[PDB]
Amino acid sequence: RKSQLQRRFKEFLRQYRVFTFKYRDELKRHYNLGEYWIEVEMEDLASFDEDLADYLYKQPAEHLQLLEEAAKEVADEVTRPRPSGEEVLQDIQVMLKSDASPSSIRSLKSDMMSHLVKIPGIIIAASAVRAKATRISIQCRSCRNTLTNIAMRPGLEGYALPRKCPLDPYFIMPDKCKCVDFQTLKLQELPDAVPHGEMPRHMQLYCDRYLCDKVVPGNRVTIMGIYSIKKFGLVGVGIRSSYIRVLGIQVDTVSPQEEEEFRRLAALPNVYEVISKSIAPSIFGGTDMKKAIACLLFGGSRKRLPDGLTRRGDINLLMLGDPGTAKSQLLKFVEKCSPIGVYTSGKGSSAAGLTASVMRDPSSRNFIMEGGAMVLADGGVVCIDEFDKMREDDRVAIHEAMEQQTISIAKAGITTTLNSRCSVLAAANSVFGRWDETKGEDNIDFMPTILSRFDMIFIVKDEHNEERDVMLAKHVITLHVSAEGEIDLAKLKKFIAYCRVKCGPRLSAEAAEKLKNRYIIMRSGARQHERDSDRRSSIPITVRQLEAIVRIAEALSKMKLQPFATEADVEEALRLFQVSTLDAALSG
Amino acid sequence: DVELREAQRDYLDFLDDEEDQGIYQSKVRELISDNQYRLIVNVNDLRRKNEKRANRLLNNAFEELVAFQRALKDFVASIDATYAKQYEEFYVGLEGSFGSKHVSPRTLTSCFLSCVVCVEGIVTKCSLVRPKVVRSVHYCPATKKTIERRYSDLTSVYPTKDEENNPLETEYGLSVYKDHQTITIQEMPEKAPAGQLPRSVDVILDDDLVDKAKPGDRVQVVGTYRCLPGKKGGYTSGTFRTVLIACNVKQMSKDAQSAEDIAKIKKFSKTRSKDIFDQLAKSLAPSIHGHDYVKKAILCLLLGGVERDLENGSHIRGDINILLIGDPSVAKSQLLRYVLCTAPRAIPTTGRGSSGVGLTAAVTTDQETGERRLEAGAMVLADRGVVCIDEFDKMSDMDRTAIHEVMEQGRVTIAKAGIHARLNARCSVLAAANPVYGRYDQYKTPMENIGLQDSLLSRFDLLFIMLDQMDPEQDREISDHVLRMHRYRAPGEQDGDAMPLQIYEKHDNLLHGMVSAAFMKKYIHVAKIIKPVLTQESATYIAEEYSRLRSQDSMSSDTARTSPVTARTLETLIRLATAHAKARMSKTVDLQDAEEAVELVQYAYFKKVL
DNA sequence: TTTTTTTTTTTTTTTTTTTTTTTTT
DNA sequence: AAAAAAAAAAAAAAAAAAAAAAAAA
Ligand SMILES: Nc1ncnc2c1ncn2[C@@H]1O[C@H](COP(=O)(O)OP(=O)(O)O)[C@@H](O)[C@H]1O
Ligand SMILES: Nc1ncnc2c1ncn2[C@@H]1O[C@H](COP(=O)(O)OP(=O)(O)O)[C@@H](O)[C@H]1O
Ligand SMILES: [Mg+2]
Ligand SMILES: [Mg+2]
Ligand SMILES: [Zn+2]
Repeated sequence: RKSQLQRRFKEFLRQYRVFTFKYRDELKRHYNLGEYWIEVEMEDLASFDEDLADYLYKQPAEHLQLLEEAAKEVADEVTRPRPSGEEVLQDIQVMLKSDASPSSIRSLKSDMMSHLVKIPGIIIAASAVRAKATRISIQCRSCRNTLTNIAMRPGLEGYALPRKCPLDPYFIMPDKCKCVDFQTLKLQELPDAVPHGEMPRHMQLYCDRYLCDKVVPGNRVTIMGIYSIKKFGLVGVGIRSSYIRVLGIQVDTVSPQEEEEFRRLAALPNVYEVISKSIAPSIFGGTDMKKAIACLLFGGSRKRLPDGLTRRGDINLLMLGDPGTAKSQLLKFVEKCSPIGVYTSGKGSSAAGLTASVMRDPSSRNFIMEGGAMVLADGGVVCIDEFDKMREDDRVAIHEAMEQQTISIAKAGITTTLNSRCSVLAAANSVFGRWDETKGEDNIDFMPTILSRFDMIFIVKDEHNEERDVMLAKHVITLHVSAEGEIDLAKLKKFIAYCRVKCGPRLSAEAAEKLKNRYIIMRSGARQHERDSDRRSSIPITVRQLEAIVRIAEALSKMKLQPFATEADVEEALRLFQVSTLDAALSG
Repeated sequence: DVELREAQRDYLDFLDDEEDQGIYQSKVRELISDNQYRLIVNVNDLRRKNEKRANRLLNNAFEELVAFQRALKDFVASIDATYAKQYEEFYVGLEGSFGSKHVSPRTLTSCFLSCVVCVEGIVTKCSLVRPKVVRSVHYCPATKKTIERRYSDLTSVYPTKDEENNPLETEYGLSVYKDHQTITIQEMPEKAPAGQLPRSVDVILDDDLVDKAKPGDRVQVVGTYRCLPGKKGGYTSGTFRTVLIACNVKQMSKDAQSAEDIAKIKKFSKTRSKDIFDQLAKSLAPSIHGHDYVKKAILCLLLGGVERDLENGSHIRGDINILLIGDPSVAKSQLLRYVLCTAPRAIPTTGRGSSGVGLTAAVTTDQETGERRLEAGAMVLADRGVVCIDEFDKMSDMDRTAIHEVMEQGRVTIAKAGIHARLNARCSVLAAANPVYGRYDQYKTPMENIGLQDSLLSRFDLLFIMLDQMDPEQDREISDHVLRMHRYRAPGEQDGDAMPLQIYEKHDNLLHGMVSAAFMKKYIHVAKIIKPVLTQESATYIAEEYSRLRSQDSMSSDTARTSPVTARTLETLIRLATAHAKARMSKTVDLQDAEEAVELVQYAYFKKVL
């Protein structure tokens, strides 16, 4: 009898071991945390009692109800003692997952209706969380009696009110009916699985209490659900639109041990060196550029003064060079390694603008914010290749954003200031294509204002060398043949995230003094050089460059988790800024 | 009902605030004295006095609010039955710290139904205000009988025939209606995840709240979240439509608006009646160094002059428009950011981020009624406020010429064939600019260093050139200020961690080597109300100064005008003088204000050409 | 009284025109 | 500075999916 099946589910939940009882303790912790849901591994259920799993696969509709009831009873048995005001037991949604490979959407024929089905896809739209009634109460209009606790079926299955206590005298009381979360999603077939000449198929997913908003459109998802049709008061004849009842969702693509690992990694005397050589090992040369990119990755510290003004702590880097150097490769690595990162071109990307835009839906009249690379990359890195080929609107937008960290947009509907706290890493080629010294300082068309934004500007050249060419060709061939001190991508990314979230340093008095004196000397030298050349170098030095040097020192000290930036790191930051002053001054 | 009686008794005991600090007794005296019938109660007080009552109110909003309102009506009757008899019901609004209920439209899940929620969001829809009847009165000419029928809040039959089929003529005047509106609120785009579409929620506003919030404003709505029913029908889908029955709507612009503070302001004004303006201006933007004249001028923008409305309805603007042309990295954008952070109703914008109909207001079709509707643009929203336009130069010239009227007469005239209007835009424009060629060529006249035509430069009353002179002493000072700022850490709250994604302030050595921002805000707000009157000697002084300013002799050799001197300049003087008077609570523009504004204008309107 | 066909309404999308904007001589 | 081509706005038309009410027997 169904009671026997529920009893067996209770035994499986209470006594499945692995020693430790996984599901009993999971119920304890979730109910104590208030989650009131669990994730049941299908294979464990099958192993403990294979008949239960087979029943689930053949008749999910009521067997999952039995499992949920059993889980509710077990949770009561494990967490019954509660303080007054919450002792009432809470139903438990039971999500189920399995390692079984998903079945292509094309195999969802009629026969699989009402069976548990696992399919892959890409969610292209998700509806807002809403209210569906699990328990409703109906009151007669004439006799004003009540029929409380009318069980409501899950899924897209409405309900018909009773006709006889007049006739059809009942109305629903909103204030007495219990409802839960609710959401509808559109799942498209993964483009890889779509046959060559063929449209992509679709399906409609229906979420539930805790499955709502577990995914957002664009996620690559694996869905385990109940293939079901709508049940709404009953040339195509007898066709009922079909949908999936979502039960398990898996979205495809820090432990204390790792925290201590990061702590010891930072404590290394040469942590800077190992990080420097651990970003683009495949790319040969450019040690200074790699050090600068590490500094950019770690970033400085954002400061908000008591007056409320904000000093950005994110470094902005620019790289002008011949089209031969591996700089787009460098940007690709940076976007692949930064915790939050996005690669894009000067003119945005493919159907993904650079800066955010705001438009009002003429029908729904909402304020839709189409996010560009900048807003999407908030708190991370935006790698802009071909940074010299922006569009005027985008040029102004980035002009504002790189300094203030905010994009201010005011449309016919509203004014607003989206927060884009992104570190910009820009790549570019000379105006002519190849850097020619004869027209030095004329190889850059950037207006002086923009060049002020970038903390550092690197200049790359390939004008002449034979030994370097031989070494480069042999190194590339060696890399293609093969295909220690290197922090792997995942470990490095997690270390970067931990350092950024945890440690924010500040300068020390002596460091500030040294940087002050050095900056004064740099300003004097730049002014004298500009006077001697009788022209303004299109690569100025401003107090913004002082902020850049301070930020680089802060990043160097943040690598080590040291709260204060010492004199040595300020000297190293000064050297890094000197490797760009080599373009500020030696260029002319 | 024992439970309801207990709830009402507890609420009435709370409202009976005489043994305690007498806060809510004073609030009831306030609501009765000023003739309003809705009370605002801080939930923190309920938590502090009775946690059980607060939890019950938050978790079961409807009946608890009914009991609270009935207790409120009883208490107001006790304090005064005459007023209490005037209003059928006394309503209640909530505010304070809502522990887990404080959410956004995105986070608003069905778990909060029948609870109290304090949501924050951007208003998207404000429907027309409709009178919803609550009590109808119908008069029968044949039977001379007047019949009253109540309409309970069931959020239906309207009688028309008497018992024996005598027509009933409704008595509109004697009928009782409550004004009612529905708005749609949305999660702030700032806090919404960058990827997915905005999530919104409905709100239903009864009387006292129908128009408390206007479209396109950031608001906080405290209310009850419940489910709406469908219409009568044999079949129903488990779906339910949920709304937020508001009990209070507040503008998040708390900056928009005690005896101790007023006394502080009075004493500060009277102490040194000579240099308060300079002391304030020096304290305007502490993080920034230098630019004393620019800070002074901005301090005049915050105060603003005085508007003149003649007998002929003529309008003379009393707001001050300022332009800051600067070489890169001279803190002009930082000053704009500070003005945004401090000045009330400070609308930001950028060169090409607000094109045409967005910067100014617009006109569209409702698309539902087929009726034309106005659209509050970026600047009409900034009425009686500041508009901070960064990257001013890069604007398309069409947008620039679309600002002259609002800049000068402060009203935007928009009319399409169906509709026409002259929206009020009394805003002061603070524009930032990068001079043509990026950097400022001192060996060129300021006229040709500015690509703007003569007329627009005339529009701006003050035009400040902020050069990036590198004088090694000045560079040393600026670096000292900046590095001291970058070293500053919050007092105690921070110890080496990172930022997550009184008349005089305490004198730190790392920020000083000034007046409080809050105190400055309060003093500026109170001073802004003052309306000084020009004095005869001041008028003569300003007239002579303007006469010389127009005269060629006022400019020596190799010094060029940063902007043409015309009639507007004269008004600027007055306005600036007026502003300087407001800083001292003068009530009379004496000679000191006039001469300070005069030197400010002289500094602004002439630049030495090398 | 009980069904049924219509009525609406409420969203959403689509197409034409006009207007506004951008690029070139 | 002015004209030519492109892009976007905006308004009107169509699909349509679903809930409610009036007329019919
Ligand atoms: N120093 C280097 N080390 C390794 N590979 C390099 C190096 N320089 C260039 N390459 C190779 O040359 C190719 C060109 O690099 P790329 O970044 O595409 O240039 P650009 O950024 O100008 O487009 C890349 O595929 C890269 O693998
Ligand atoms: N006189 C100054 N006093 C203090 N800080 C300054 C000064 N000049 C420049 N800065 C710093 O330089 C940065 C440049 O600010 P910003 O106004 O955004 O650039 P721009 O002036 O080119 O618009 C600011 O962060 C500011 O802290
Ligand atoms: Mg490239
Ligand atoms: Mg700026
Ligand atoms: Zn009945």
